[PDB]
Amino acid sequence: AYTNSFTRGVYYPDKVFRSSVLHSTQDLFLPFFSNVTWFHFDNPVLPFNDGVYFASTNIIRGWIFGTTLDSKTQSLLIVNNATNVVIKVCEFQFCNDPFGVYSSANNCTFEYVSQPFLKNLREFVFKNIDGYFKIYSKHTPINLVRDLPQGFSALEPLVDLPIGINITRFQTLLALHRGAAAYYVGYLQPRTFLLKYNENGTITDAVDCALDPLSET
Amino acid sequence: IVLTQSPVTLSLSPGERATLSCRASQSVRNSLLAWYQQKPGQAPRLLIYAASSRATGIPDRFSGSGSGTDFTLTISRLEPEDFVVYYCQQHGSSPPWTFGQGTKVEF
Amino acid sequence: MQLVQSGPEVKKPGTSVKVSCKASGFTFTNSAMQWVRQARGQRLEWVGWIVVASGNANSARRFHDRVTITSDMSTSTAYLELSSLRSEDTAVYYCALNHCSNTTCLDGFDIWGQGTMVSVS
Amino acid sequence: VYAWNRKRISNCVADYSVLYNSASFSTFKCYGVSPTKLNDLCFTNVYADSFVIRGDEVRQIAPGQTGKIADYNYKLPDDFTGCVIAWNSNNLDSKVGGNYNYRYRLFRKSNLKPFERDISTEIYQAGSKPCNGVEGFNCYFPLQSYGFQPTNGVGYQPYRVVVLSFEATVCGPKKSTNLVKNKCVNFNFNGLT
Repeated sequence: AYTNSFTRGVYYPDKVFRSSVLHSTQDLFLPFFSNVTWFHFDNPVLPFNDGVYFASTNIIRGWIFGTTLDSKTQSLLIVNNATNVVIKVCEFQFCNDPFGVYSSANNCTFEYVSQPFLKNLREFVFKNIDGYFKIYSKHTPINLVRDLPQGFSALEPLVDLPIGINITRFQTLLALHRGAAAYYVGYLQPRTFLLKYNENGTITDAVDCALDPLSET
Repeated sequence: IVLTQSPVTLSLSPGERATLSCRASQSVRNSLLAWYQQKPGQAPRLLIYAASSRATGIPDRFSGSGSGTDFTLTISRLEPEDFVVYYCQQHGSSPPWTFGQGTKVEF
Repeated sequence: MQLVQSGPEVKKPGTSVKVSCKASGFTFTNSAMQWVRQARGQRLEWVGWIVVASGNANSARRFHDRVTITSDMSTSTAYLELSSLRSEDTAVYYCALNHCSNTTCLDGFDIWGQGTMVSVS
Repeated sequence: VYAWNRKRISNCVADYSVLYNSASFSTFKCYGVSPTKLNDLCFTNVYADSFVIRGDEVRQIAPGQTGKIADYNYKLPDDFTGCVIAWNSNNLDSKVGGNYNYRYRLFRKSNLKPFERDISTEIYQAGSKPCNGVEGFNCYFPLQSYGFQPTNGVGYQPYRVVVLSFEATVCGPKKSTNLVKNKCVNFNFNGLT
């Protein structure tokens, strides 16, 4: 399946403050009006190539990143158990279909523990540049489950990790009991954006400089 | 573990073939029954190590053969300076790396 | 490749002996010296052995409680002291060493000493 | 020292002033970086390898060093980035009547590669004939326990040795003053001047 990605996937790119300012940035963004993949319960294999815009409608609990799994490479693993998110770079053996999934912890190089935040929609952006892995997020209430809503929201940065690992593949993990869930995946691209910082300092709107000639103007 | 050696004197002619044997009373572990000689009153010296191998620096004419309990020291060419007391070893067991009675290679 | 041993000690049946045995030409690796006591006119005997690197001595059963066979890697020596020095202890004491060819060691006590006429007078 | 404890230290601020200014660590010198200069430099992964050795072979814990502990127990590489803290521990580790809990690897076939942890206590074979894991001639158990006594000299006393190794979430700290308002200051916030 495929769905419109109306204006979503935009995030605060550089951790600074601007007020009532139109600012142009050149950064890995989700292009406007792209087709995003809609997955409705199963969990397939997805390439990472440049970065991920992930969205969802407490079924999913975390993510697995890596290249050559079954323990031959240190794999990023992020699990949110019981008001606690845990991140490890242990060279896990991959299950045939994980969901007990975090078993066989070996050769752990990095470990990290933090607290999570709870008709809602969960937007996340995972990117990996310069050996750093960045997670951006926002929880947005909604009233539709057919497609992504055509409003505007910008994702605050949430987590930085200094890993420096080769990634090209990622997995989502969702807790299995035996009510299906659905999620949306898009990829980021190095495109030029113009961002509109409000009087508070919030990004109110943006345009994509390579979308159509009006936006380029 | 005690080691009994065989004939207590080899009273026979020089320059011929003689056989020396160490009949162990209990089975020697890992075949460690090194063979020494000791001319009377002076320092002994090693001829066979690990119950069959010729020692470094020692010339030919000696031979250790067999393993376990049956055992042979094979001397080929009795020169007059080979008319010496010859000794077993059992440094394989644990304690009492028991020697032999020796013999007397005699003219 | 030579074990220089100490000279003779003329002693008394109430005293104790102290026989040393220095290793010349080389230093002590994990070499496993043994000690052989020869009463004159009798067979060779077995006193005890030291793993020289470890110092784990182990003496024979008739010598179980009254000889301590110590070694020192700093001076490249290995000692022996026998207690109570009875009249049936007049002998020649031989320090026999197993040659270690670095990569390994040998299985035979090839380099010996020269003797120590421990006299009980 | 054969089973030397390694703990990885990361995701924190490493305050080294309480280490250098403790005035209790007898042997302390640093390789590749000055000890008073490493406080304001940031690494990625820090390993604190710790063990107990006799006071003579503290010199054996050094890059480019040959000996017994430096070959069979704990070898530092030549490109060692980090440093070693050793202090006397006679008052804790050397108990009355002898302390034999601490052992060191004495017999081994080959010298250790750097940062290798060898746990196997197989009966070492020094000669030609293998002897199937039983004790005897040319069959040595490779762990000889230290004899630690309060009667022992300074060179024979046990020294708790902690070895730090360095390779970006591992670092020092700073500040200086209060914040200064309504006056011309040439400030420095996080590095921005």
